Amino acid sequence: HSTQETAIGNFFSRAGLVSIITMPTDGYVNWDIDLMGYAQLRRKCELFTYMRFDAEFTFVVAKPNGVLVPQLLQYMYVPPGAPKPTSRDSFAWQTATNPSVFVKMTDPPAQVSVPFMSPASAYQWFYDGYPTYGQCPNNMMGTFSIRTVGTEKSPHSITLRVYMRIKHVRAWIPRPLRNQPYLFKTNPNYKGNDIKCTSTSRDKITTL
Amino acid sequence: HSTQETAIGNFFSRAGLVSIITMPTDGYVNWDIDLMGYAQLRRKCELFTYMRFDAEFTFVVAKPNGVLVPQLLQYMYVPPGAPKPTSRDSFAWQTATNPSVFVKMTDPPAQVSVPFMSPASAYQWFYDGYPTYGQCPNNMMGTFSIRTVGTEKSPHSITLRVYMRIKHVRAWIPRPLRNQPYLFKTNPNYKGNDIKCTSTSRDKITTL
Amino acid sequence: VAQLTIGNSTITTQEAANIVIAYGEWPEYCPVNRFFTLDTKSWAKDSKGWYWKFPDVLTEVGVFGQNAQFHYLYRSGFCVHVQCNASKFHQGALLVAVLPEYVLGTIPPYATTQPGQVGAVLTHPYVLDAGIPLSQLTVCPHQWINLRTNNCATIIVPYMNTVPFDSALNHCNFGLLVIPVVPLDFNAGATSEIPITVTIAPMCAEFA
Amino acid sequence: GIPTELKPGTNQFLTTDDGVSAPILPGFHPTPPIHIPGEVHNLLEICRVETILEVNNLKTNETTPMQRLCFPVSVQSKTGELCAAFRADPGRDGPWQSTILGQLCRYYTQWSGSLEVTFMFAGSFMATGKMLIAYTPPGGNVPADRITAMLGTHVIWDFGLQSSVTLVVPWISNTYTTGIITIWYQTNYVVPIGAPTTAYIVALAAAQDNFTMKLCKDT
Amino acid sequence: GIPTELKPGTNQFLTTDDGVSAPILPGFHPTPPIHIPGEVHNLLEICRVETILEVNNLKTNETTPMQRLCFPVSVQSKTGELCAAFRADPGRDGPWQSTILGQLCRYYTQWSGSLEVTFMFAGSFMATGKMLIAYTPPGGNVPADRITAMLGTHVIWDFGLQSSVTLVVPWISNTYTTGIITIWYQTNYVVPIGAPTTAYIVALAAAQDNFTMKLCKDT
Amino acid sequence: GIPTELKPGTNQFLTTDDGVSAPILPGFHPTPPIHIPGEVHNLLEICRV
Repeated sequence: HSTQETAIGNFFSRAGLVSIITMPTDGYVNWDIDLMGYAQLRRKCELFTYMRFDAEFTFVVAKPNGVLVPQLLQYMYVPPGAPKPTSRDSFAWQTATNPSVFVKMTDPPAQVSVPFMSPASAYQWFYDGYPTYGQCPNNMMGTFSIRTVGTEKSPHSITLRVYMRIKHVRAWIPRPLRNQPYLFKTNPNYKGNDIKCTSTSRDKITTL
Repeated sequence: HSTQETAIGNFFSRAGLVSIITMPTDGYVNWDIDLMGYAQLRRKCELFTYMRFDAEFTFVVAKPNGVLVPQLLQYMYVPPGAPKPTSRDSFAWQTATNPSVFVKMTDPPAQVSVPFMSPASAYQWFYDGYPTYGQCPNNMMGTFSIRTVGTEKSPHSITLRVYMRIKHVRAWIPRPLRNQPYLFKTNPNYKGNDIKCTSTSRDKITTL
Repeated sequence: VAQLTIGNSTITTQEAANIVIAYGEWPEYCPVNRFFTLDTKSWAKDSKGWYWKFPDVLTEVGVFGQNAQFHYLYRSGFCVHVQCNASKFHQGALLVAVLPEYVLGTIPPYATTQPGQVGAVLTHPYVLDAGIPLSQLTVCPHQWINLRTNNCATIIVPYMNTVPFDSALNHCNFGLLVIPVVPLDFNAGATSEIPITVTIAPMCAEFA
Repeated sequence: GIPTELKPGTNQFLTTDDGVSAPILPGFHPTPPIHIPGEVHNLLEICRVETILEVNNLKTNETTPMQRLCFPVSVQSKTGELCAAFRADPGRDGPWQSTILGQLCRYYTQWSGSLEVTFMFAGSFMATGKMLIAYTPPGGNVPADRITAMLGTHVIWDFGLQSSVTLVVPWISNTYTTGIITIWYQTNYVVPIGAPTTAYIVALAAAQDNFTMKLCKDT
Repeated sequence: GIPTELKPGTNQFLTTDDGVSAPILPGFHPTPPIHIPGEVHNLLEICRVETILEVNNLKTNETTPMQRLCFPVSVQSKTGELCAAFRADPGRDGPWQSTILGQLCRYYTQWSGSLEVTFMFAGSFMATGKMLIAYTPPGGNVPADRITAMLGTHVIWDFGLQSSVTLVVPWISNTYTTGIITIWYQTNYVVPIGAPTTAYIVALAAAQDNFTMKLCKDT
Repeated sequence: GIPTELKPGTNQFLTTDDGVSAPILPGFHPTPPIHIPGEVHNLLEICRV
């Protein structure tokens, strides 16, 4: 009756997991924002050529088995082009231009909305030419750096999982959906030795 | 004086318990949404033939004896037609189309409202014909999957109880209330060897 | 006395304006035209009751029944006319009632859930073979045949379903119960078995 | 931010509150409703239909429970005697448990209103006679004679003309106030050659338009 | 301050809520959009384009999968026989997995609407003949004769005049209701001197303007 | 959401406050009042006898 569930906003809603980060007993992690890490949301985003949106992250943080301890954490967002932290006690942790959030483990999870961060007018997953070496574009949404505050070591293993919604989606120039398995995370390199057919076979053309 | 307490909304309000789920020290549970599990709310719902509503669940979670521990929990709602999780570490736990809630044990209980989820225009408790094997309909409201987050095992026995209100009730085609005891949970199979009379006996017809 | 001729069928019934309209709604269009006089049942001194399933009762007769195995879809009302032929020296009382989604119980095979044109009998008529008591059957559209006063009983039933079109082969919409609440009695020498005649006329039939 | 303050009653789960909740599927658009005949808006629409009282609820009818719905009048009974007697309490046990009114009063606590009891003769067309349907208000005693029952509220019912009579109980209440109804043989049961000598009466009961009930309760 | 009170559902993270969040960079002004041609507002715009069905999906075509798109008509086939047969279910396996309609139905649960199947003759200009495109509604059986298939819904397609015919499936639904389509040799395949004796047909399929789907799901 | 902030005096139970509370029975409709003679609105009506 209604054609509102196939709209481009309802196709890309419903925030899903993009990364699970373990920090067991260095002392920090860097997770650069990329979406072509899972099989879903890559095959769903490669239906189009140009997409423009803004993300919204959520940081569900706990111990390796459920439990929560009163521990203070810092999630620093390094913008595209700013230098990433090198060590746990680097200069980049106190830089005023890298926005951070400070949240306990015993809180609701921290939410952060990141705007459209490209110098072009839309992200492109497919770049035909060369940027200069390989045939890849320069979308480069950012980087999340995560550590526990304080100068000595926290005796608590920290595992957080990152969820992400996609808001204000606009999409251009549709494209065939990929039927071949993925090999790498930058190029559309398929396995050329065996090619999976799109359909499943049957006995004869009349055996329905 | 007023006839507002016999209305169809006031007859089905006042959220009651529908299931109590124990998860002692697999590691997960599946409770598919059904209402014909208790003697009340089945005899109250079989007064009518067609009912249309939308539920509202509440998850009161604790330990086997009262106490609460700082433990993170996930309640995933599997929609009708989507495949259920198989194990604790299944692929279905990270699916973006199954909505989940993340809540601590030391919080207020989590509330979730589920809409009218039928392809027909009303739920029917009585289906005369055959769907294809037994004479049963295909209402199939959904499934709640419950686990503790993290990859190793939580050393805490978890017992939650599910409460459920019924909102926006519309009912059609009234029906005699059942006076015979229930045997199974799908069919109106009564015990035909002894039939309980509807009333209680007396000595003679004049002994009031 | 009138003479109702629709189609090529002709019945003779009196001017009895005791038509009960089921739930106050006439059968209409915007979601065959004859009488189908079935076989007569012999009401004896110890008969328990009978039931017919609709529209399964009209899939072994002609032109409407041959339309039932075709076209995969069906939507119509009905017009049932039950009458009894007894003298003024007989006594008894019937209760003629329709019941939507009449799902029977087991003390069930493919023969008793749809008995066909002849209709099956009731085993335990106090619980209607479904666990619901006979004392509350008058919440359905009903009509009494008291052999003292009247002989006929006619009910107008519209189409009641959660979907506007259903397959007539598997799903049966309602039933028709004729139960002797007060048993038949006479003196020795009179006619032992009294005939009960059922006449069905489909009203506002559609197929697409 | 705006200055707020938490009152007592914070973080409680009262199971009888009507508040909005978080929708689990915001993009979902459910199936729009269609017209289905027979929609019930109020439970008093089901209380106002006439269902069969079970007056013949003896101990010797439990194995054959179909006889519990009809009680007999016969030819060997002398005139001026008692045929049946039952109270007028829908919520208590006895005959009113078979009705739909006596089953929907188990789901509530207090009720008040007027009923109507309907009788129906199911005998031969050639038989005739008279009965007396006497009603006793709450507080008074059940009559022992036919003549003392006539001096109260009563209806003379001959089934040679009307095969069904009605009787209105004026008021009942619940917070013993019972409205005892008795059936008396006014005349005997006159019958010709060939017609059967025994006949049966069924009794039906329903509520009126001033019947309400409150304080919902679970049986 | 103002008196507030916390309801149940406090401090929960429901993963399907649409609420505002804290902007990480308030001073940032992103790049304004320009006009790029081909903006997709709705996924039904992609379902309404004609993509190639894979009817010749035999087991012996898996090593050379280019032959799966075209199925042959030849000169040694007698008249009145069957050329191809396939169901009309986009969501299930078989021929409809190659289309864009059968891949966007794997992302949902329920769908309902009308399709349209398009055939296209890719033979020589000098060849002529006739085919019969029969459609069977759900519930009926597949025909065994050409004459029984003619009595239903069918289109006589001669490729001496029209090189491409269309066929509209009236309704499908999903909550077996399949709309089996069969191709029958009406005549044989007439060919002159010099033209090739075998030719190929491709089959295309798309949805119509009353095709909707709901209840999003992840494959 | 809207930015709020908790002031001191949060989570206290002052026994002399007049605030609304959660009704235990929302569907209940109590008995309407009738006229009873001799209603006392003020305790000074009893002091003046």
